[PDB]
Amino acid sequence: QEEVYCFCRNVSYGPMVACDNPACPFEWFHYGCVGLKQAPKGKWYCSKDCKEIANQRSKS
Ligand SMILES: [Zn+2]
Ligand SMILES: [Zn+2]
Repeated sequence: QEEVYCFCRNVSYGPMVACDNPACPFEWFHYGCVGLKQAPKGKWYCSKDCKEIANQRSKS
């Protein structure tokens, strides 16, 4: 695909992942955008926040 996902103003070059979090302002982020490889544990949180934001919600 050729668009623009992560807040890095770019799109899916190859290794990608969606904000596997209920909140997460978006559902598509690049590894160059964030920080990881092959999306650790299979599921990765769109951003260091996309993870924390999920912790702030759902069961406290
Ligand atoms: Zn997110
Ligand atoms: Zn980004």
